[PDB]
Amino acid sequence: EVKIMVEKDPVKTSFEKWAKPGHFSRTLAKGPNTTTWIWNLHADAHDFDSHTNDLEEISRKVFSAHFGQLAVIFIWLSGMYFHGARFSNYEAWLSDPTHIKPSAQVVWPIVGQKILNGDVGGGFQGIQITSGFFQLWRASGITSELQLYTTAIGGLIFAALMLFAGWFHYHKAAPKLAWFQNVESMLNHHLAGLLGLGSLAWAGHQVHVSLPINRLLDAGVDPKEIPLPHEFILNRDLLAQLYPSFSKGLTPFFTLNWSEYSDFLTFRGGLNPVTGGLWLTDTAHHHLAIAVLFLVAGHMYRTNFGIGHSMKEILEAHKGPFTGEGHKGLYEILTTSWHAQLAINLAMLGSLTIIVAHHMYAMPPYPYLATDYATQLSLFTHHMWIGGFLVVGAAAHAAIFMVRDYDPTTQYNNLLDRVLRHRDAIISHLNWVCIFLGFHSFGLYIHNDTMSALGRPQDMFSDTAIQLQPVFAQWIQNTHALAPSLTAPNATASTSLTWGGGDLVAVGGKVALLPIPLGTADFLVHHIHAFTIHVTVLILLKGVLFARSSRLIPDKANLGFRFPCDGPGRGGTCQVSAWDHVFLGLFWMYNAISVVIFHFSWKMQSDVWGSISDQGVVTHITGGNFAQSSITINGWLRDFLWAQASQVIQSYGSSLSAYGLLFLGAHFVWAFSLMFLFSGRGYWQELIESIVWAHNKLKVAPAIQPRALSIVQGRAVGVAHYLLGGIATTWAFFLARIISVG
Amino acid sequence: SISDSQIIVALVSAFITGILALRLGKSLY
Amino acid sequence: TPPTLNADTPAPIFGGSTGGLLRKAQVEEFYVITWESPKEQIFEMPTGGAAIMRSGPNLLKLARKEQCLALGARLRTKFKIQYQFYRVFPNGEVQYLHPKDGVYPEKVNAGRSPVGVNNRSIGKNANPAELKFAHKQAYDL
Amino acid sequence: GPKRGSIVKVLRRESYWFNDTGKVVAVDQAPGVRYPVVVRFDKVNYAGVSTNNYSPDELEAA
Amino acid sequence: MQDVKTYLSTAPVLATLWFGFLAGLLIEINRFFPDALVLPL
Amino acid sequence: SVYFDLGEIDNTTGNWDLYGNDDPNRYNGFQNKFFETFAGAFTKRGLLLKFLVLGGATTIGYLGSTSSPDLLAIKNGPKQVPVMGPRGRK
Amino acid sequence: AHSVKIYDTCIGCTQCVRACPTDVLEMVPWDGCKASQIASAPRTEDCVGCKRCESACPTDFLSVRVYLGAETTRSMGLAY
Amino acid sequence: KYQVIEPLNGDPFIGGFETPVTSSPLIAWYLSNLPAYRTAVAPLLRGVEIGLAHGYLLVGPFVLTGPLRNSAVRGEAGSLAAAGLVTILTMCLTIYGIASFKEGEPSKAPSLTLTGRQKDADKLQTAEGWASFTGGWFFGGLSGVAWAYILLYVLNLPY
Amino acid sequence: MTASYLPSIFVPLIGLVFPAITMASLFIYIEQDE
Ligand code: CLA
Ligand code: CLA
Ligand code: CLA
Ligand code: CLA
Repeated sequence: EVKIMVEKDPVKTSFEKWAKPGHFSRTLAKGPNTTTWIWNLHADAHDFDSHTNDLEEISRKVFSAHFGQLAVIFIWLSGMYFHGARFSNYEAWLSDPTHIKPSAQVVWPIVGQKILNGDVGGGFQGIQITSGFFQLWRASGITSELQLYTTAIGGLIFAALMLFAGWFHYHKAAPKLAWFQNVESMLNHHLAGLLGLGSLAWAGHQVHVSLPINRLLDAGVDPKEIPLPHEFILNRDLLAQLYPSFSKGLTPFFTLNWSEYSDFLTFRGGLNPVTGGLWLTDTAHHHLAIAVLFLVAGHMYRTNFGIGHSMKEILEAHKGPFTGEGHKGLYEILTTSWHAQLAINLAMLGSLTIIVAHHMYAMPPYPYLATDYATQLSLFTHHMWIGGFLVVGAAAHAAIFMVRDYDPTTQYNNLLDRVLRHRDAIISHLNWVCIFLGFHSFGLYIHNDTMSALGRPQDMFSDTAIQLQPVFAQWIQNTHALAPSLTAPNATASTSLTWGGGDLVAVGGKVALLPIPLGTADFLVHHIHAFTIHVTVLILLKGVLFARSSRLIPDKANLGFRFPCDGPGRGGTCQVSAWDHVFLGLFWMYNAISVVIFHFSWKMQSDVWGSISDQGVVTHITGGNFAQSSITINGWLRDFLWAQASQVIQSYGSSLSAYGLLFLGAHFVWAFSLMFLFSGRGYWQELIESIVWAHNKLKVAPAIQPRALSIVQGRAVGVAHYLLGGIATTWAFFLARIISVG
Repeated sequence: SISDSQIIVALVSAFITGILALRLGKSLY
Repeated sequence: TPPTLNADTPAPIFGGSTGGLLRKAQVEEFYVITWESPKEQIFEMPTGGAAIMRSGPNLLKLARKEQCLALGARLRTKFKIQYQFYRVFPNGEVQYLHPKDGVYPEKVNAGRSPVGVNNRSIGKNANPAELKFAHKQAYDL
Repeated sequence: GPKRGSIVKVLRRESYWFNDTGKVVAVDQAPGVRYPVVVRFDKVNYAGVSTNNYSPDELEAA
Repeated sequence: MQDVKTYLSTAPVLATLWFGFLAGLLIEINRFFPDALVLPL
Repeated sequence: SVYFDLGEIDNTTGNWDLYGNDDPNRYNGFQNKFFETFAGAFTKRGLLLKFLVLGGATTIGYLGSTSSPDLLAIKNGPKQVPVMGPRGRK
Repeated sequence: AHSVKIYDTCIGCTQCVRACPTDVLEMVPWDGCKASQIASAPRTEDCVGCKRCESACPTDFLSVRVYLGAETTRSMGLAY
Repeated sequence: KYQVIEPLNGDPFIGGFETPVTSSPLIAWYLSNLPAYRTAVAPLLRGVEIGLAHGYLLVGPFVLTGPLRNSAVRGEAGSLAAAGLVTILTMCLTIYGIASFKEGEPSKAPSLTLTGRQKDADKLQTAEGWASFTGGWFFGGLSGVAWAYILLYVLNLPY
Repeated sequence: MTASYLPSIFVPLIGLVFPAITMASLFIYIEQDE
């Protein structure tokens, strides 16, 4: 049944298809009559399922493209490591991580840009990075530039390797469709092999090299006197000097008496009191448990060895009264369509990125991470944006599947059919709840603004006037604050310091974390978050459901997934496809994520961070003005935008000048997007004729006739420039603020 | 209009002008 | 040709939907489409979802005309099935529309009159500045 | 009308190829055809087509 | 080898080669003749 | 088994009344008589719209004019000294 | 209620009537182009303004022209 | 209990479903026994009942959260605001009745039951029917606001 | 201000009553088929 399947040498490697630019699609392989050929070439350059029709070639192309992407990622990683090795103040940072700003990039002195190499400390001059790579290397046990150089080379090797594979499995030994379809063995190997063995190997590295080196770094010894990471491998006695449990050998693990490993396999909440990060003796135990979890979970599905589940008997068995014929006919969907898999994978990966961004700020896993505010803010914002993009991509690919892979002749299996058969109800109720949330979230802010404007603050929705204390979040905080005493007797402390329990921790001045309060100003913004998320789901789900047909256009699936409009008739049918719904949902995703990152920035600078002095007095950065000034839009205008934007604007003539330049650059790009977002193709196509006339008058008429951008490319360009401008503006503002004041 | 009757004069004159505008609008329609 | 007459043929099997008729169908026109099939297949409904048509005669009532034409084109192209559809008023006055003379509007046919045909090239119409204070537009001439 | 393979320049005021040249393909010699001349151009229009038919009195420059 | 030359004769490759050569030229000139505001000729 | 007909056209267009209580009387006859003799003259819509507009006009008039000093803030006027002009104005 | 027009340049491609999703355009005998065919719009009372007709005629400029006029229920494409 | 979802009246070609929410014995009974759906009763009585209920419920969100919710005139201002809202709604109902109903049309209401019984349409969808409904609603709303104020800010039994 | 009781008479009669009656009149004129 399950076996290796390969077709020897299916495509001769050559340069013939390389000289003919358009070769994948026959419609544009002929040549560029007009200039709307250069555009759609790059447009459908990666539309593998559009060039051909057989799943086999599509799957082979997908495989090789994955290999190329992995090679590019490996080149990126090797470059980051080589820069940390050659142009970084890492060794100087290790001797004083609380007074040396990280930096791993230097600039050539050519045109006066030399001043971008600011004084970061340690006798170095370069741009201050915020990737958090220094903390990651300190937590990994890396303690010398040499140990970076090597791994850089290592990465490069893998890069080449990946490229080789990418060529091989398309040109010498490419599989056939029947091989990719074995999803049972694929999941078996990704659970047991990739995640399980990977976690086990990292737990091994931790428990062997990362624990003793980091412990000796916490004891205050010089990073040069620390023995090399192999002196703890060929000397169990030198390692047992810190964790004497190693003196007991590998015997406790095999006699099930491994409760004596409590030295390096701990269960302790809170953060390390000197590094402001998690206990590596805890993360080692965590990885050791996760590894065996994924390993025993990688034996569920059936292969050619008789035992195991089959993910078709599992599906059909779930078929209730309310839901027609259950999950029947879904195993046929997710093994004969690459899009219905990409949708689920993108949705789950985006949600997981959001979970990661929420967890890492609250439980700092790297030493001296919660101290460096710039890194902790960038790692939140970047990951939030990535997740917000991935979820919209999931929506788009679900729409694509519904448009050109769905068919009813087999989808009489009343689960997808049933949800398709009450879309007019799903979207109606989602619309109503969106309206309700929008009103009961934004009208409260408008109320507060009008009251504070009418000289009557006593009628506001503040924490002094009518209160809206979120009781459920407070109860959850109080419940997790008491867990290490009742509902977690073995855990020494709560999982995080953000819960109301616990106390403050300092890393030499600046504060790392403390219990976070929750008042009305948090109630309002959480409801605003819910409202924006709901509107985004509304747009995307409406597009996905009405991707096939609607009352307006009953044969929309014949038109396709991507098309501008079905005429100016029926009153007007502009922006009626699913691609246009993704276009419209990108802006609301941008809105939502921008509000989230503003929330996080202000709340952290106001109620979390700061610099404590002796006797315990702690003064936050802004001064705790979030609970009172964030209830009115004017407060977000002056106390957040106007006030905090005072660092970037006056950064000229300093090491933070590039942020001040990119502020205005991103403003220009954002405003430039409006030219494409507001205008239309006809005006520009007409205007181009009056320029072609002047060209013909002087015999400079090009042979590739200059047509204007299509109605869909205009929208694509507009949304791309809009997102670039907005995100780059927020990037520059956030960095120029937090680098100087954090 | 620091006086009192002058406000009443203004009001009644505005009312006459309103009736005139009403007749004009009716004629325009 | 004598237009075909409606009957009480059965309807395709369908579990329901929220994209069916509305109040427009009881205070104004509504449409109904019929066809003949040799077996029992699964066809996609122009209102969302799938339905199994029955052998022999079938009759389906919809809410617009474009829905009927879409479904009929899909039939004629994928299943090779010929069809007709009517329009029914509130007072039960059936009107026969699509195969008005039996032959579909693509193939030529005798006994057909030309409507809206102008005996000139499109770029010859007079300007809209001579026919002012005269409701002839530019092209009805 | 004109000869085959002859290069003629258009005069149709509402033509994409107005004041442009093209070589005749084959003029139909039926009795009642209103636009018999068929000319193909080396540059497509906004719709993408390059062949079009005109009447003999609507295009001639040689 | 002929198709390699044809590929190197493409628009993006010639564009990037030309713009990179021009960037190198201008960068060298500015590294040797910096802060040029008025032509001393 | 058939879902179309020209005779019973209302069966094949969805004109049913899904919730119809045909009960001709639900309340006490005395209470109904005492409710229709008092809320009966209010039936004349021509003589009710012109009644409502005048009632509301006179109501917001009397309440707008015969207000209280403590209730309203625009009626209590200023009870302090005015701030001065930033350029020495008043 | 929109006004469709068919000028005397139709070469009888029959694509206009194939594309119109309302059964508005139909073929008609008319000698003069090649095959004695021409288009005809008798049912203009059903055109919504789809302009699928104009997007199909491979004539110099066009031979079938739709002019958007008074709006009704049929032309608005409403189903409610 | 086998399959609880059904098309409307067993007809698949109508826009809806007979889910447990719309069609159900308890739900159909509760919805039929509401004054707006009781067909044969005179419109004036239904209007009176509905106005009573609405005017009685409306005094709450006006007295507890107003601009004078912290004064000795606490309840009176809210009751006056409720009366203003009910007279405004009466005016809207009146103009709706004028614009939507003619004095010659028999009835726009449905005539059949769920099983096609030839019953009689609701007299509420007549012009005079809607006029009586509006008058009864005006009276009921005023009386309900007055009774709510009487029970709250004249007598005992706080809440 | 001489009167000082007129602003309490007019803006309630021009921001509340005037729109309330003109919108009703215009709605009756719009939604009628004559
Ligand atoms: C050893 C050299 C070599 C040669 C001569 C060929 C030759 C060929 N390959 Mg092939 N291939 C190779 C290596 C090679 N390949 C490797 C290493 C991989 C793994 C990634 C692939 C994967 C691959 C696939 C999946 C496909 C081909 C196809 C083809 C054929 C057409 C290619 C074409 O015209 O597109 C030329 C394309 C380019 C020049 C684009 C190169 C862009 C690279 C791959 C990515 C660079 C990204 C870079 C980081 C830039 C990022 C953005 C930047 C601007 C910042 C042709 C026979 C296609 C085919 O036969 O289908 C009919 C096809 O579908 N190849
Ligand atoms: C796992 C990730 C993933 C994968 C594999 C794909 C794969 C695909 N997508 Mg997809 N997509 C994704 C994520 C992904 N997408 C996400 C996250 C979104 C939400 C934004 C979308 C939204 C989307 C749409 C709306 C469409 C696709 C389409 C496609 C298909 C053709 C893509 C193509 O030819 O692009 C070619 C690539 C380009 C033309 C590059 C464009 C340049 C980008 C827009 C700008 C990049 C900016 C850069 C970061 C910095 C700018 C500055 C610098 C340039 C100077 C292909 C199957 C298309 C389709 O028809 O599917 C069949 C289509 O219409 N996708
Ligand atoms: C600031 C600009 C702005 C505003 C206010 C809105 C508002 C709205 N958009 Mg939106 N939109 C915008 C820009 C904006 N959009 C842009 C730029 C785009 C392009 C990407 C979109 C794309 C877009 C899509 C694709 C969708 C929306 C939707 C919505 C609605 C969501 C429902 C809701 O929350 O109602 C709450 C409404 C408000 C908070 C508005 C303020 C109301 C005030 C507070 C009340 C005033 C009191 C009283 C009525 C005033 C009387 C005045 C009188 C006395 C004279 C809402 C009406 C969605 C929708 O239709 O869902 C229903 C939807 O699907 N929009
Ligand atoms: C166009 C001219 C104009 C404008 C904009 C205003 C504006 C205002 N007047 Mg006013 N007023 C005007 C002329 C005007 N007045 C004249 C000519 C008189 C003498 C009769 C008065 C006598 C007057 C009094 C006695 C009072 C006001 C008050 C007010 C304020 C509240 C509104 C109100 O109650 O109006 C009420 C308006 C009237 C009773 C008479 C209207 C005057 C003319 C006939 C209206 C002009 C018609 C206009 C051009 C058409 C508009 C068309 C438009 C809808 C498209 C407001 C600032 C009140 C105030 O001070 O509050 C603080 C107040 O008590 N006005």
